[PDB]
Formats: sequence, C-alpha cells, structure tokens
Amino acid sequence: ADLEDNMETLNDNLKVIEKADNAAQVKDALTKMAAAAADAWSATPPKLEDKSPDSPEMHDFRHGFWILIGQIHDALHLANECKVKEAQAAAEQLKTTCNACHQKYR
Amino acid sequence: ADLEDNMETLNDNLKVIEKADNAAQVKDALTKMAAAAADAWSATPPKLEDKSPDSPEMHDFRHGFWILIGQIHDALHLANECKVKEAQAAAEQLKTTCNACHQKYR
Amino acid sequence: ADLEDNMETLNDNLKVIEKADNAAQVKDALTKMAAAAADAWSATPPKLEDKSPDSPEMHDFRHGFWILIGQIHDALHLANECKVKEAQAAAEQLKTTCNACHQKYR
Amino acid sequence: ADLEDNMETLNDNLKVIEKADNAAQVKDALTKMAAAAADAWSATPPKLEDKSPDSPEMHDFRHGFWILIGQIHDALHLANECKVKEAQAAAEQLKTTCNACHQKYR
Ligand code: HEM
Ligand code: HEM
Ligand code: HEM
Ligand code: HEM
Ligand SMILES: *C1=CC(=O)N(CCN2C(=O)C=C(*)C2=O)C1=O
Ligand SMILES: *C1=CC(=O)N(CCN2C(=O)C=C(*)C2=O)C1=O
Ligand SMILES: [Zn+2]
Ligand SMILES: [Zn+2]
Ligand SMILES: [Zn+2]
Ligand SMILES: [Zn+2]
Ligand SMILES: [Zn+2]
Ligand SMILES: [Zn+2]
Ligand SMILES: [Zn+2]
Ligand SMILES: [Zn+2]
Ligand SMILES: [Zn+2]
Ligand SMILES: [Zn+2]
Ligand SMILES: [Zn+2]
Ligand SMILES: [Zn+2]
Ligand SMILES: [Zn+2]
Repeated sequence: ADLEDNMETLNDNLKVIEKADNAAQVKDALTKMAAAAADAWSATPPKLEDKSPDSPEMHDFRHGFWILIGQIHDALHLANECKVKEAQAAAEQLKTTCNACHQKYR
Repeated sequence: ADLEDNMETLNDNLKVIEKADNAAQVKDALTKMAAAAADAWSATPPKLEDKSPDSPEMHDFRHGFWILIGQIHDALHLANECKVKEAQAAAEQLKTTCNACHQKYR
Repeated sequence: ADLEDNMETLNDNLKVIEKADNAAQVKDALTKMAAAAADAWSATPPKLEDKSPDSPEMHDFRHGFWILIGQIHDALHLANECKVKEAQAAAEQLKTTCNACHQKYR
Repeated sequence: ADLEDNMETLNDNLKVIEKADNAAQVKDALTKMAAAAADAWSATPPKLEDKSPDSPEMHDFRHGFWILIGQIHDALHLANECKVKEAQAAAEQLKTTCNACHQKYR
C-alpha cells in the first residue's frame, strides 16, 4: 500500500474503534493500524520529495511513526486485557500524534 | 511532594516551556516535570480514596503516569537535540494525557 | 527508601518473578519494582555526589530509570494478559538495563 | 525485503555501529535498522507457517519487533545527541532482544 492509502486505513480503523462493542473488534482494528503504520514507515511525503532520505526533515517525519506505533502497541495491550473503554480512549488520544505530523508535513 | 503539589509543578513548567527561548530552559523544565510525575505515581487521588491499591481504577490511574513519563522522556530527547520548537510542541501535545486523566479521576 | 535499598527491592523481585507460578505473583512483583524505580528516580548516586543536578552525568543517570520503568510497564501488561512466561522473559531481559547503568555509575 | 533479508540488514548495521567513529554513521545504521524492523514486522517465520496470524504465537512474535523498534528509537536519540559511545552501547544491548526472539522462534 502507498502513503495516503495507509493513512485511510488509519482513519477508518479509528472510526471502527470509537464505535466498537467489544475487545476483539478493537483488537483487530488496532492490529490493522499497526500494519498500516509499519508500511507507511519508509514512504516519502509529497511535501518532502525534494529532500533526501538523510535530511533533518525526513528523519523527523519518520520519528512521528515511531510515536504512533509505540502508542498502537500500548492500546493493543489494553485491548488484550479487555479494558475496552481504556483502549478506546488511548485510540482517541493518539490523534494528537496524527495531528502533530499533519501540521508539519501534510 | 504531594499530588496537588506535583500537579502544580507540571502545570508551571508547561508554561515555562511554552515561553522559553533556548534548549537549556526546556531541558530543565521537562526534567522537573519528570520528577513530579515520578513522585505522583504512588499517590492516591481523592476520588479513589475508597478504592484499593489493587483496584481497576487504581491500576488505570497509575497507567496515565507511565504515559506521561514516556512522553516527557521523548520530549527531553528533542530538547537535548536543540530541536527547541519540536520539544515545545511535544510539551504542548501532552496536555492530551493531562486532560484524559483529569476527566476520569479528578 | 534510599537508593541501594530501592535497588534491593529491584533485585529481590526479579528473583521472585523468575521463580513464580502464576500471573498474580508476577503482577505484584513488577508493581513493587515500578514503585522502587519511581522512588529511585531522583536519587544521587555516590559516584556523582560532586556533580550538579544539571550535569550531563546526572541527566544520563536519570535516563536509565526511564528505560527501566518503560520496560516494567510493558512486562506488567504481559502479566495482566496472563502471558506469564512472556512476562518472566521480559523481566529477565531488562537486566540488560540494570547492567548498563551499573557499568557506568555504580 | 523478505524476513531473512531484514535480519541481515539488522546484523550488518550492528557491526557498522560497533566499529563507527562518528555519529552520522551510527545515525545512518540505526535508521536502516528501523526500516528493516518495520518491514519485518509483517513477516511470518518458518517456524509458524502452520499457525494463524491470530495465534498466541504470532502475536508474541510480532511483539518482539515492537520492543526492538522502541529500542532503536531510543538509541537514535542518543546518536542525534552526539552521545556516540552511549548509542553504541545501546546498540550492543539490544542483542538481548535479538536473542530472545531467536531462542523462541528461529
Ligand atoms: C493517526 C492515527 C493518523 C491518521 C488517522 C491519519 C490519517 C490521514 C488522513 C485522513 C490524511 C488525509 C490525506 C488525504 O488526501 O485525504 C492523511 C495524510 C497525511 N498524513 Fe496522516 N494519518 C495519521 C498519522 C500520520 C502520521 C503519524 C504522520 C507523520 C509521521 C502523517 C503524515 C501524513 C502525511 C505526510 C499526509 C499527506 C500525504 C500526501 O501524499 O499528501 N500522518 N493522514
Ligand atoms: C500534565 C502535564 C498535567 C497537568 C499540566 C496537570 C495539571 C493539574 C492542575 C493545575 C491541577 C489542580 C487545580 C487546582 O486549583 O487545585 C491538577 C490536578 C490533578 N491532576 Fe493533573 N495534571 C497533569 C497530569 C495528570 C495525570 C497524568 C493524572 C493521572 C494520571 C493527573 C491527575 C490529577 C488529579 C487526580 C488532580 C486533583 C487531585 C487533588 O487532590 O485535587 N494529572 N492537575
Ligand atoms: C534493575 C532491575 C536493577 C537491579 C537488579 C539493581 C541491583 C542493585 C543492587 C542489589 C544494589 C545494591 C546491593 C545491596 O543489597 O547492598 C544496586 C546498586 C546500584 N545501582 Fe542498581 N539495580 C538496577 C537498576 C539500576 C539502574 C537502572 C541504574 C541507573 C540508572 C542503577 C544504578 C545503580 C547504582 C549507581 C548503585 C550503587 C548504590 C549503592 O551501592 O550505594 N541500578 N543495584
Ligand atoms: C536484533 C538486532 C536482531 C539481529 C542482529 C538479528 C539477526 C539475525 C540473523 C543474523 C539471522 C540469520 C538469517 C539467515 O539465515 O541468513 C536472523 C534470522 C532470524 N531472526 Fe533475527 N535478528 C534480530 C532480531 C530479531 C527479532 C526481534 C526477531 C523476532 C521478533 C527475530 C527472529 C528471527 C527469525 C525468526 C530468523 C530466521 C528467519 C529464517 O531463517 O527464515 N530476529 N536474525
Ligand atoms: C479481559 C476480560 C477477561 O475476562 N479477560 C480474561 C481474563 N484474563 C486474565 O485475567 C488473564 C488473561 C485473561 O484472559 C480478559 O483478558
Ligand atoms: C544542541 C544540539 C546540537 O546539535 N548542539 C551543538 C553541536 N552538536 C550537534 O550539532 C550534534 C551533537 C552536538 O553536540 C547543541 O548544542
Ligand atoms: Zn487524498
Ligand atoms: Zn501501557
Ligand atoms: Zn513527594
Ligand atoms: Zn504555581
Ligand atoms: Zn523520539
Ligand atoms: Zn550495599
Ligand atoms: Zn554491596
Ligand atoms: Zn508490549
Ligand atoms: Zn520487505
Ligand atoms: Zn537462512
Ligand atoms: Zn539463506
Ligand atoms: Zn532472501
Ligand atoms: Zn531515551
């Protein structure tokens, strides 16, 4: 999958999580988010097509994904404990990371 | 320090960070934040005086601090990297965590 | 709690985990480790009594605790997920963090 | 890149790091390590071709990558901070993660 396309998988699963009823559903939604993040990992964003893979601005772009993945990692443990509402809140809270990268590189 | 006291330290240093000029100032403010968070970890909040240290709400209260500390850890690396504005935004973004716990347990 | 003493709580519970039988035992051992680390957080080590709270060396000493706490945080989730052996391995593996700090500052 | 291929990228850059002189070299090697880890994340290992992507076994295989990635993230901060030797030692210490997974699923 491509960048914008991974981003839509991130967006749709966030919606899936918000609305879910049970631990297995968030389980699965977060799992798909993790894969999408992992895929996005090496992608070059339109805004930075000029920059090299070594620039400060590529390094900082990627860093945003480390944060996201670490946060999906944690939400997933909460899910795996059947702290369903707790996992939804963590899912909701990670929008701060989405936003922080969008405001810089999108 | 007690829990309200640690919270003030957190709120104050956030202000310090927002307004700061150089890396050393942010470094220092985050460092104090990290100590306050570390101290607050063991505390019992008024709202849960009547629950047990082993409660769901106690295990979830504590968890918020691990999030915050992890996020202060990261912002500090940015500061140490002279990515000052980057560190200020990370500082800014962890109000998400502050708020999430306040809504629940304040 | 004073530093060496927190360290002994860290060492004793590591033994406890290594030998445990059930999830609840490891839960409790890791919980106590977490509190010990959180207390140790701000302590000044003998080797650095002449250094300032702001020095590079104090910052780097503190950093080691960030790592330990984040690793205890993770191991705890594994315990809470009834993945007992997985949690014992994670407990076993964070000896690397113990060691890395001892070799520098002990 | 395939699983075995990502593993060699991991092993090679570890060497590169061991032997390095300056921080850009470590920076660059860790960066490549993170991409390899990110790519590997989705892989199915030969030992579990017969289990399902939903298994206890697959969930636990994947978890090891999150650990490794989290550890590469941290070591990279150290590199970015010109704490070269510190970054080398962190690189070295994450062999504990490499080994833990190999003992289990290689
Ligand atoms: C976090 C969970 C997250 C979500 C959700 C998300 C979604 C998303 C949308 C909905 C878009 C709009 C693109 C469009 O054309 O409609 C979008 C675009 C970009 N994002 Fe994103 N995205 C999330 C996270 C992140 C993170 C963590 C980063 C940076 C590390 C990031 C970056 C970007 C970039 C760049 C784009 C634009 C890409 C382009 O080709 O125009 N996003 N994402
Ligand atoms: C995050 C950086 C954070 C900030 C900032 C913050 C601020 C803050 C203030 C200013 C108050 C008190 C206002 C008054 O007039 O008394 C306050 C109080 C509480 N907080 Fe807080 N706080 C932050 C973080 C967190 C986190 C992460 C938690 C839980 C995980 C948490 C909890 C609480 C609680 C409980 C109180 C009030 C308890 C009391 O004895 O009054 N805070 N915070
Ligand atoms: C990690 C899990 C960990 C263990 C285990 C550990 C053990 C330990 C002991 C048992 C002592 C004192 C022996 C006694 O009973 O008298 C001790 C002392 C020190 N440590 Fe340690 N320690 C662990 C973790 C860490 C970490 C993460 C750091 C660095 C940030 C660190 C450092 C030190 C230092 C310095 C001492 C000297 C204390 C003293 O003897 O006065 N340790 N440790
Ligand atoms: C950590 C940085 C790490 C290193 C280093 C590493 C090395 C490594 C080598 C050298 C091989 C040999 C491959 C070959 O046949 O040519 C290898 C293979 C496997 N590894 Fe690995 N590996 C590191 C990390 C990890 C982690 C985190 C896991 C699990 C989460 C893991 C597992 C495996 C598996 C499985 C193989 C075998 C693949 C195959 O032979 O088809 N490794 N690794
Ligand atoms: C979340 C709700 C629930 O019932 N379970 C099962 C209980 N459980 C443990 O206590 C440890 C593993 C486990 O399944 C949940 O995880
Ligand atoms: C803070 C970040 C920074 O880079 N510097 C000065 C020189 N320096 C680097 O540029 C990279 C490591 C290093 O010491 C700061 O003072
Ligand atoms: Zn689009
Ligand atoms: Zn957690
Ligand atoms: Zn106190
Ligand atoms: Zn004040
Ligand atoms: Zn970071
Ligand atoms: Zn002693
Ligand atoms: Zn002794
Ligand atoms: Zn984990
Ligand atoms: Zn590949
Ligand atoms: Zn092979
Ligand atoms: Zn081969
Ligand atoms: Zn191949
Ligand atoms: Zn760090």
